[PDB]
Amino acid sequence: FNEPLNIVSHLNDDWFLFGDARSDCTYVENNGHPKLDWLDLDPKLCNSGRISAKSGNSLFRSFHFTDFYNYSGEGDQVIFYEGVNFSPSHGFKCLANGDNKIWMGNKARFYARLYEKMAQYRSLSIVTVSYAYGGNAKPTSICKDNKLTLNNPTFISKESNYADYYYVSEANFTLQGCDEFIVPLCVFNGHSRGSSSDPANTYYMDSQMYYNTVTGVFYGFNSTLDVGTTVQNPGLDLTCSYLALSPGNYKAVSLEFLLSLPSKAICLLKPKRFMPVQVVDSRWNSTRQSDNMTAVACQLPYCFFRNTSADYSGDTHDVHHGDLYFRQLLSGLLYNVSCIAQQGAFLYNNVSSIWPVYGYGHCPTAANI
Amino acid sequence: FNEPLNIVSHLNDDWFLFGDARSDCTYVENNGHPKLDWLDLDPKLCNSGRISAKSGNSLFRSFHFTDFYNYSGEGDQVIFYEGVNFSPSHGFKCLANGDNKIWMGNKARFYARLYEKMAQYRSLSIVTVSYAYGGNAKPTSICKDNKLTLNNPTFISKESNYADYYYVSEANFTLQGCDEFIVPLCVFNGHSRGSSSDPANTYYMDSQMYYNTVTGVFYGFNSTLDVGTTVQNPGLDLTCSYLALSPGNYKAVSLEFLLSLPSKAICLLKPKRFMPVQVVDSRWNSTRQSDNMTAVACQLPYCFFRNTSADYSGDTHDVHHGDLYFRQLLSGLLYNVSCIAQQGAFLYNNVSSIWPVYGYGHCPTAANI
Ligand SMILES: *[C@@H]1O[C@H](CO)[C@@H](O[C@@H]2O[C@H](CO)[C@@H](O)[C@H](O)[C@H]2NC(C)=O)[C@H](O)[C@H]1NC(C)=O
Ligand SMILES: *[C@@H]1O[C@H](CO)[C@@H](O[C@@H]2O[C@H](CO)[C@@H](O)[C@H](O)[C@H]2NC(C)=O)[C@H](O)[C@H]1NC(C)=O
Ligand SMILES: CO[C@]1(C(=O)O)C[C@H](NC(C)=O)[C@@H](NC(C)=O)[C@H]([C@H](O)[C@H](O)CO)O1
Ligand SMILES: CO[C@]1(C(=O)O)C[C@H](NC(C)=O)[C@@H](NC(C)=O)[C@H]([C@H](O)[C@H](O)CO)O1
Ligand SMILES: CO[C@]1(C(=O)O)C[C@H](NC(C)=O)[C@@H](NC(C)=O)[C@H]([C@H](O)[C@H](O)CO)O1
Ligand SMILES: CO[C@]1(C(=O)O)C[C@H](NC(C)=O)[C@@H](NC(C)=O)[C@H]([C@H](O)[C@H](O)CO)O1
Ligand SMILES: *[C@@H]1O[C@H](CO)[C@@H](O)[C@H](O)[C@H]1NC(C)=O
Ligand SMILES: *[C@@H]1O[C@H](CO)[C@@H](O)[C@H](O)[C@H]1NC(C)=O
Ligand SMILES: *[C@@H]1O[C@H](CO)[C@@H](O)[C@H](O)[C@H]1NC(C)=O
Ligand SMILES: *[C@@H]1O[C@H](CO)[C@@H](O)[C@H](O)[C@H]1NC(C)=O
Ligand SMILES: *[C@@H]1O[C@H](CO)[C@@H](O)[C@H](O)[C@H]1NC(C)=O
Ligand SMILES: *[C@@H]1O[C@H](CO)[C@@H](O)[C@H](O)[C@H]1NC(C)=O
Ligand SMILES: *[C@@H]1O[C@H](CO)[C@@H](O)[C@H](O)[C@H]1NC(C)=O
Ligand SMILES: *[C@@H]1O[C@H](CO)[C@@H](O)[C@H](O)[C@H]1NC(C)=O
Ligand SMILES: *[C@@H]1O[C@H](CO)[C@@H](O)[C@H](O)[C@H]1NC(C)=O
Ligand SMILES: *[C@@H]1O[C@H](CO)[C@@H](O)[C@H](O)[C@H]1NC(C)=O
Ligand SMILES: *[C@@H]1O[C@H](CO)[C@@H](O)[C@H](O)[C@H]1NC(C)=O
Ligand SMILES: *[C@@H]1O[C@H](CO)[C@@H](O)[C@H](O)[C@H]1NC(C)=O
Ligand SMILES: *[C@@H]1O[C@H](CO)[C@@H](O)[C@H](O)[C@H]1NC(C)=O
Ligand SMILES: *[C@@H]1O[C@H](CO)[C@@H](O)[C@H](O)[C@H]1NC(C)=O
Ligand code: NA
Ligand code: NA
Ligand SMILES: [Zn+2]
Ligand SMILES: [Zn+2]
Repeated sequence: FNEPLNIVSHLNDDWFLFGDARSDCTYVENNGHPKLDWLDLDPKLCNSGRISAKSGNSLFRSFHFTDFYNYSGEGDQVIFYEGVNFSPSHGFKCLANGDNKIWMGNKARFYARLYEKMAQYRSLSIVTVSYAYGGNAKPTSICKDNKLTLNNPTFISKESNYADYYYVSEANFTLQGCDEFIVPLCVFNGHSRGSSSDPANTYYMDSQMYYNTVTGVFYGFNSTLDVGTTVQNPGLDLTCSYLALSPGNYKAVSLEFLLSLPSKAICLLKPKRFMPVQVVDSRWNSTRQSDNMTAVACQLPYCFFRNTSADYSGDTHDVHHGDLYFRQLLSGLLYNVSCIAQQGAFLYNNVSSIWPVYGYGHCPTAANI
Repeated sequence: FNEPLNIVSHLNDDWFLFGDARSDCTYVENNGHPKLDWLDLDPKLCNSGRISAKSGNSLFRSFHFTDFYNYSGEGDQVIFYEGVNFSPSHGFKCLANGDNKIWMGNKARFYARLYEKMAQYRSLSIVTVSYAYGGNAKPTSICKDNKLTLNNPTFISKESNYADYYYVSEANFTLQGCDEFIVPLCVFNGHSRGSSSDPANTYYMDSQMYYNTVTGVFYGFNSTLDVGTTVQNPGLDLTCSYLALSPGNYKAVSLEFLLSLPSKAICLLKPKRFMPVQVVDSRWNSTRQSDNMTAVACQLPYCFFRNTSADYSGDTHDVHHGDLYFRQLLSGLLYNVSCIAQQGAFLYNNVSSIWPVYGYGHCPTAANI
C-alpha cells in the first residue's frame, strides 16, 4: 500500500512547471494530426496559469543564445521538464575546432546552480543586464555556428588603436531588482587567436574576472590549457562558471584577449523555506543523441530526478513528441500528493510499505500499526 | 504522544560530538568539588570513543590561533557543542583600534561553512598547510592581543630591500590528503599602516587572492573601507572569508600590503549521503557577554539548532559549568531516536501529535490511525 510513485506532483496548488514543446499548449500546426498530440502535459493543465514552456527552447538556451524565450514563473514546488533543446545532437561549438564536451560541462554547471537556487526561491525570470564601457569598441559575436548565436556573455571588440590583444580592458554592469542573480563568467581556456593572418607563434591566454565595487570581492578565471584553434592543436572553446551574485555595481576586468561580461541573468526573487525542485529527464528518441547533464546537476538535498524505463517513443506527432510513459510521469500534476521524497511521491499521508527518505509534506510511516 | 524532544541525539551508534570543557572528561582539578562536576555531558559517554573536546578551546579558536587543539572525529550524525571560547567576552581585535564585530562576522562565516560541509562529510580534522616563498622575509605576528595570537593565515613580512608596501608578492601552498579543505582568505579592509613613523597621509589598501594553478580559477579580496588604525579614524581589522577548496597546488598573490596565506585547514574526508548537523548553543552565564553567531551559521537544510529556555546556571563547579537544562539537552546522546527533525527528536517511528518537518531517519506520521 502507498508505495512511492514515479511521477512529479505537488503538495498544494502552489507549484510551477518550466518546459519546452512537450508542455507548450500554444504551438500550432495544420495537418491531420490529433489536437495537441505533441504534448506530454495533460491538456487539462494548459489554462492552469502554472506553466512557462516554449517549443524549441530551454532555460540554458535562452540564458546563453539569441533564440530567447522569457521563462518566468513563481511557485513553492518548482518542476522542470526541459533541457533537450541544447544537447549533443545540436553539436554546438564556439569555433570550428572547438569541443561540444565543454558545452556539456557548461550545461551541467548552469543547471546545478539553477536547481540549487530554485529550492530556495519562489520566483525565476530572465533579465537583461546593461554595461558602461569607456572606449569606442562595440560587441562582437565571437561564439556561434550555423544555427545558434551566443549573446551571453557579451564580448567587446578590441579598440582600433591597439595593435594586439595584450591589453587590459574593463566595463561596469549593474545588477538591480532581484534578490540574487545567476550570471556567467567565462574564458576561452587555451591558446586564442587575434586573427588568421597572425604569425603561428602568437596566441593569447584569455583572463576574466568580476569585481564587486562595494564589497571588494572578486572571482576570476585564467586560461591554463594548451588546446587551440587549429586542426593540428584543436579543442579550444568557451568554459563558463555560473555565479550567484547579490544586487550591486560590478566591474568586469579582462587582463588579456577580449573583455566579456553578462548580458542576461537569472533573476531570483522571494526566499522560501527549503523545498527541493523536481526534474524530469529531457531527452530525444534515441535516433538522436541526448545527454544526462541535468541528471548530473540534480543532486540531494536540492533536487529529485525522475525518469522512465524506456526510449522516448512518440505516439502520433513524430518520434520525439508524445510518449506514453512521460505522459504518465507528468500525470501527477493533475492532483495533490501527501509527500514528495527521494524515491517518488507518496499519495497518502498515513502508512506505506516503504520508509520515505528526504520526505517533504505530510509523510507516512512504514511502522506496523 | 511522541512530541518532538528538545535534545541532540542519534539514529544509531554512528555519531560524533565536538566540544569544549563541558564535554571534556580529561580536565583535572584538586579541591572538594564533586567528580566531573564541570560536565554537561553524561559521564557514561566519556569512554564512548565518539567525543573530541578540549577545555578552553573551540573549532574557530584552533583554526585561527596558536592555542591549538587537534579536533578530529568521524561520524554520520555530527553534533557540535562549542563556540563559547571565542566570544565578545574575549574582546579580540587584531589592533588597538580594531573591531570585535568584524571578528563576530568571521565566527559566523567560519561556522556556516563548517556546518554546511559536515552535513556532506563523515570526517573532520585540522591539518597544517606549508608554503614555498621565493624571498628571504619571514612570518610576522601582525594580529594579536594580550591573550590570543593569530597564526592562520600566516602573514609574510616585507623584504628588506623594499622601501614601502606598494609591492606585489606571492607564495605557493599545497593542499593534499583530504577530499576538500576549508581555508581562510582574509584582508585588512581599510587604511593599513606600514609603520608609526610614516607620514599621516601614507596608507595601504590590502589586496589578497588565491589561485588554482591547474584549473586557473581565482578568488580575491580587495580593501574598500575608509576605517583605519588611529583613534581619529578607527575600525580597521581582519575580515575573513572561508573557502572550500579541492586538493591541489595554489598560488597566494598579494597586490598590496602584506602577503597572507593559509597555515591550517579543516580537512574534510569521506562523502556521506546528506545528513544535517546538530548544533547546541554555546554561551556563558550572562555575567559574561555571549554571541549568537553559531545560530546565524546554523540554517536549513544543513543544520538543526538546539537551545534551552534559561540562563546558563552552573551547579557546583562555577556559574559557567554544569547547567541542569543543558545536561538534559545532551542526555539524548545516551540513546537512539527514530527521527531527528527541525522541531526536535522523535523517539518513536510510528505516530505523533506533530508532523515532523525536515525529518531524517524513520519518521512517524501525525495522521489518525
Ligand atoms: C591571469 O592572467 C593574466 C593575463 O595574462 C596575468 O596578468 C599578467 O601576469 C604576468 C605574470 O604573471 C605579468 O607579466 C603581466 O604583466 C600581468 N598583467 C597583464 C595585464 O598582463 C595574471 O598574472 C594571471 N593571474 C594569476 C593569478 O596568475
Ligand atoms: C585590487 O587592489 C590592487 C592593489 O591596489 C589593484 O592593483 C592596482 O590597481 C591600480 C588601478 O586599479 C593600478 O594603478 C596598479 O598598478 C594595480 N596593480 C598593483 C600591483 O598595484 C587592483 O586593481 C584591485 N582590483 C580590482 C579588481 O580593482
Ligand atoms: C527541430 O526541432 C525543434 C526545434 O528545434 O524547435 C524541437 C521542438 N521540440 C521541443 C521538445 O521543443 C519541436 N516542437 C514540436 C512541437 O514538434 C520543433 C517543431 O518541430 C518545429 O519548430 C516546427 O516543425 O522543432
Ligand atoms: C574563426 O577562427 C578564428 C581563428 O582561429 O583565427 C577564431 C578566433 N577566436 C578565438 C577565440 O581564438 C577569432 N578571434 C577573434 C579575436 O575574433 C579569429 C578572427 O575572428 C578571424 O581570424 C578574423 O580575424 O578567427
Ligand atoms: C578562563 O576560562 C576557561 C579558559 O579560557 O580555558 C574556560 C574553560 N571553559 C570551557 C567551556 O572550555 C574552563 N574550563 C573549566 C572546566 O572550568 C577553563 C578552566 O577554568 C581553567 O583552564 C582552569 O581554571 O577556563
Ligand atoms: C601597532 O599599530 C600599527 C600602526 O598602526 O602603526 C598597526 C599596523 N598594522 C596595520 C594592519 O595597519 C602595523 N603594520 C605592520 C606592517 O606591522 C604597525 C607596525 O607594526 C608598527 O608601527 C611598527 O612599525 O603598527
Ligand atoms: C522577463 O519577464 C520578467 C517578469 O515580468 C521581467 O521582469 C523581465 O524584465 C523580462 N525580461 C525580458 C528580457 O524581457
Ligand atoms: C567602474 O567603476 C569603477 C569603481 O567604482 C570606477 O572607477 C570606473 O570609472 C567605472 N567605469 C566606468 C567606465 O565608468
Ligand atoms: C551520466 O552518464 C555518464 C556516461 O554514461 C556516467 O558515467 C554518469 O554516471 C552519468 N551520471 C548520472 C548522474 O546519471
Ligand atoms: C533515463 O532512462 C533511459 C531509458 O532507461 C536511459 O537511456 C537514460 O540514460 C536515463 N537517463 C539518465 C539521466 O540516466
Ligand atoms: C523512437 O520512436 C519510435 C516511434 O514511437 C519507436 O517505435 C522507437 O522504438 C523509438 N526508438 C528508435 C531508436 O527508433
Ligand atoms: C490541491 O490542494 C489545494 C488546497 O491546498 C486545493 O485548492 C486544490 O483543489 C487541490 N487540487 C486538486 C487537483 O484537488
Ligand atoms: C507506537 O510504538 C510504541 C512503541 O512500541 C507503542 O507504545 C505504541 O503503542 C505504538 N502506537 C501505535 C499506534 O502503533
Ligand atoms: C590532526 O590529526 C589528524 C588525524 O590523525 C592528522 O591527519 C593531522 O595531521 C593532525 N594535525 C596536526 C596539526 O597535528
Ligand atoms: C608557484 O607556482 C607558479 C605556477 O606554477 C610558478 O610559476 C612559481 O614559480 C611558483 N612559486 C615558487 C615560489 O616556486
Ligand atoms: C542574533 O542576534 C541578533 C541581535 O539580537 C538578532 O537580530 C538576530 O536575529 C539573531 N539571530 C539568530 C539567528 O538568532
Ligand atoms: C538561547 O536561549 C537563551 C535564554 O532563552 C537566550 O538568551 C539566547 O539568546 C538563546 N540563543 C540564541 C542563539 O538565540
Ligand atoms: C549564573 O549562574 C548562577 C549560579 O548557577 C545563577 O544563580 C544565576 O541565575 C546565573 N546568572 C547570573 C546573571 O548570575
Ligand atoms: C543504537 O543502535 C545501535 C544499532 O544501530 C545499537 O548497536 C546500540 O546498542 C543502540 N544504542 C543504544 C544506547 O541502545
Ligand atoms: C490511510 O488513509 C487511507 C485514505 O483515507 C485509507 O484508505 C487507509 O485505510 C488508511 N490506513 C490506515 C492504516 O489508517
Ligand atoms: Na578576457
Ligand atoms: Na596583501
Ligand atoms: Zn502533431
Ligand atoms: Zn569542579
